Amino acid sequence: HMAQRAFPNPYADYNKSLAEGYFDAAGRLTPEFSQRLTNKIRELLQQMERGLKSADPRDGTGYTGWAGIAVLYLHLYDVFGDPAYLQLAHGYVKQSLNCLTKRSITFLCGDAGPLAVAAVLYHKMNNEKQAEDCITRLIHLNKIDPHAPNEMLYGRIGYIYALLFVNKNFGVEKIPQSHIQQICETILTSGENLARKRNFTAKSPLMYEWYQEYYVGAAHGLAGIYYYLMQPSLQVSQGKLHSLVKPSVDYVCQLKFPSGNYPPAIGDNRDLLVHWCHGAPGVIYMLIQAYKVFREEKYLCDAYQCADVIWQYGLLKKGYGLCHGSAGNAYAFLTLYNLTQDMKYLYRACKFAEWCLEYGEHGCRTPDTPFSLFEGMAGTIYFLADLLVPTKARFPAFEL
Ligand SMILES: N[C@@H](CCC(=O)N[C@@H](CS)C(=O)NCC(=O)O)C(=O)O
Ligand SMILES: [Zn+2]
Repeated sequence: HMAQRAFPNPYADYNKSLAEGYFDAAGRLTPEFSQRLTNKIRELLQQMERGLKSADPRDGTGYTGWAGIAVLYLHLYDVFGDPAYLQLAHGYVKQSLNCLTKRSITFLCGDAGPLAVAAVLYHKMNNEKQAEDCITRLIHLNKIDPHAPNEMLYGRIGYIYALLFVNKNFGVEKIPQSHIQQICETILTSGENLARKRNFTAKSPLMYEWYQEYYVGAAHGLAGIYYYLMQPSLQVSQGKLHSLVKPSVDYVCQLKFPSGNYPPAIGDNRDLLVHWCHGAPGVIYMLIQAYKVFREEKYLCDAYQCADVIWQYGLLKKGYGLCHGSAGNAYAFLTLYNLTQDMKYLYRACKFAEWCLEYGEHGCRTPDTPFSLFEGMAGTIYFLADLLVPTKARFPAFEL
């Protein structure tokens, strides 16, 4: 059924000859391909700026609204060094700070996005007072939603991402580790409790749920949570890593379909969705991180299988976005490239970029938010710009 959701891939797979046009022997993009990426970025940015004039004033979130556009412009500033991008970022940050709703704690869908992005932007503009005020508010945000879920879009790991984002960008421990530690402890406790309650324990020591489904994928599910729990940033003990997280990861691995794709939720039998939010393009992060941490070959094997699924079925009729689109899917190739140093995967990313370079010419669905970071054009632009330096590329608002 995956075939129904994707365009046939029109490209030849890797060989040293097809690859030479895109990058050299060191994996460094050619000047010509770099420029073509840059040219498309500039073109799409014009369309994005115009389109955003019609966007909902009230949505300031990273996922669909203003803070997400600021994330893009902070990135473009880092890639290109044009001060105009920093200025654009400031405008979008100010809009997002007028949109706080106090309903959610995450970087992508709650108030943490505006606050964490503003903290970093203010820091980059040497505005210490504003930066520090945003950090205070970000720290205090914890208190507004105890009993949050554990997942990326609405739950604890989405809040953690915001804290990590500030610390990374300041290059200093602005948010105390003990703040991250207490959240991590709540996540682990919650997972053990639910596994115990439902008698998953023997097969999976941890279990999580969102809107009464055992979601599997990165956005709302297990793969997202375990990817986080395996991160050195969260400082989970070796003890818990081996006794709790590893067997829970293995349980997810065993959910794999014959195709190499993953179900959206435990017991959901449809092999249909090839997205970051649901399926192989989001589960691959858990696999790659599992490999880095546990060094078991099976995780790498599964990751290769993900990449092949995505190579076959990853050019989505849904469009070019990050959450569920070709650009988000392309990031799966980059993560596997960055693990293995296998240029085959850099090549596949470049071909997905080629597809995005024909933006709007395939008859794709128009997204609900056509210009946003996660559904729309801002995210496609983000990917194109990130590809410029492949070894530093990271899926935004998610990958560490
Ligand atoms: N609002 C989305 C459309 C909805 C969508 O694609 N939702 C994702 C989850 S974030 C999904 O996997 N939907 C289920 C499906 O495609 O069958 C957009 O305009 O891009
Ligand atoms: Zn999605």
